[PDB]
Amino acid sequence: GKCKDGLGEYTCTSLEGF
Amino acid sequence: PKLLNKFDKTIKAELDAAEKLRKRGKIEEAVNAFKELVRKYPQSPRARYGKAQCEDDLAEKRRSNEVLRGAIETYQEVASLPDVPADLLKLSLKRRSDRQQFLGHMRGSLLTLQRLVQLFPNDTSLKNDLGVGYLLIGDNDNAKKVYEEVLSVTPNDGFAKVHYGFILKAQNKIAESIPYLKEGIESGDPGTDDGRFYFHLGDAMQRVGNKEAYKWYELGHKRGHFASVWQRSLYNVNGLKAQPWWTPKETGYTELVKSLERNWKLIRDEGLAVMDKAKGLFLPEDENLREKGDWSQFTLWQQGRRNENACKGAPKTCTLLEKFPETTGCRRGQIKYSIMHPGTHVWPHTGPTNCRLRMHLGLVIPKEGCKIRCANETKTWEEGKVLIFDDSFEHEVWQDASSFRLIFIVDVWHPELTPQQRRSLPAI
Ligand SMILES: O=C(O)CCC(=O)C(=O)O
Ligand SMILES: [Fe+3]
Repeated sequence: GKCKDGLGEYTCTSLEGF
Repeated sequence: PKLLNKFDKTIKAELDAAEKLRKRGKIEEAVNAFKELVRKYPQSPRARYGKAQCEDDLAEKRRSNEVLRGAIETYQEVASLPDVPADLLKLSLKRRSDRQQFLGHMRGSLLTLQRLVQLFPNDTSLKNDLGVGYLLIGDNDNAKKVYEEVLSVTPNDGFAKVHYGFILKAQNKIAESIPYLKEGIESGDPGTDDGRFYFHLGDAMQRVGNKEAYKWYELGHKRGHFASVWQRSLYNVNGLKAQPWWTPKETGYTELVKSLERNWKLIRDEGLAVMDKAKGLFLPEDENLREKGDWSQFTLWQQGRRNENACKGAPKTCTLLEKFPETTGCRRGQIKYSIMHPGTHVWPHTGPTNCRLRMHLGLVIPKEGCKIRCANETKTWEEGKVLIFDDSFEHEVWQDASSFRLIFIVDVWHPELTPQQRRSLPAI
C-alpha cells in the first residue's frame, strides 16, 4: 500500500539506507 | 547491563582501552583496536560487539550502506559465540534488526526479530517490536496476532493497545478500535505519543459521529504532531505557507493553469474515451475514504513516475503535461482523472504531506449536487476551470447529482519548496 490521498499505512515512505 | 562473561572479565582492561578510543571519537583507531582484539580473542563476545559498534559508527560517519552491511553481519557473529551474556545477545540482535530496517531489509529484520522472540519468549517488549516489524511490510494479519498475544499477558500495555487499535481501524473495525487507541494514548507508555494514533483516533471518532474527535486533534496539535487542528499531515516541511484555498496567482503556476484551462476539452475528451472504451483503467479508491458510493481514479503520474500504459490511453493529455515538471516531477503527488457517481460521500480526511498543493480541473460537472469542503469553506467545481486547495487540510466531498462527475487532479510541489528540497525529499 501507498499513501496517495490519505494516511492509512503505518509508514508512507520507503527506507533505503543513507 | 551485564555484558561481560567469565573470560571477558579477565581482559576487561584491553576491552576498556578499545572502547575509550570509540567514545573519544577516534573511530578508525577504535575499529583497528577491536579488530586486533577479535583476532587475538576470537571467542570474546564483548570484543566482537565492540567491532560491530565501531563498524556501526563508521557507517554513520561515512554514510555508507556497505559498511553498515558489514556491521549487521558482525552483530550476528556475536550471537553465535559461546557463553554470550543474555543482555549482550539481546542488545546485539536488536541493533542488528534496527539497522536492517534502516537499510530497507525488512525481511531480514523480521527474521532477526523472530529469533529474538524465540530466545526470550517472556520479553513482552520484543513481541511489540516484532509486531512493528510486520506492520512495516504491510502484514497486518500477523501484526494482529502478535499484539493479541501481548494483550493476553499484559492487558494494559499501552504500546500494544495503540498498535492493536491502529490495525482494527485499518481493517474498517472503526468502533472497536476507538477504546484501544484512546486508552493506549492515555497510558502515556513509551511509543504511544505518536501523531499517527491521534490522527486515526480522531478520524474513527468523526466516522461514528463522536464530537470528542476534535479534542484529540487539538491535543495532537498541542503535543506538536499537527500544525493545526485543521492541517493534520504527518510528512511535512516546516514553514510552508499554510492556507486551505489558493488562487492561481498565489501559487505562481500560472502557465500550468492557463494550459489546463485553455486545453480542458481535450483533457475531458480523452477521459471520456477511456470511460467508454477502456473503463478497466479506472481503479476504485482503495484507502477506505468513502462512507458510501462509487469513486474511481485513472492515474497518469504517481511519485513523479509516468505510467506508460496509462499515457497510451490519454496520449495528448500526457504530451501536454510533459511541459510542466512542477507537476510531473512532484514525487509527493499524482496526476489522475477522478470520477464520482451519485450517492457518494467521502469522509473528512487529509493527505499525508504539506509539500504539495492539489489542483482540480472541472471536466463534466452536473449543475447541482456536487460540492467540496476544505477546512471551513465549501466550494463547487466549474467545467473548464481550475480550483486549487491544500489537501493537507481536512476536506470532504459529496456527490448528490443525477449523473456522473468527472474531474482532473494535478498535484504540484508547494511553491515555497526550494529546488534542493524538491530533489531530495523521499517520495510519497
Ligand atoms: O473529488 C474528488 O474526485 C477527490 C476529492 C479529494 O478528496 C481530493 O481531491 O483529494
Ligand atoms: Fe482528498
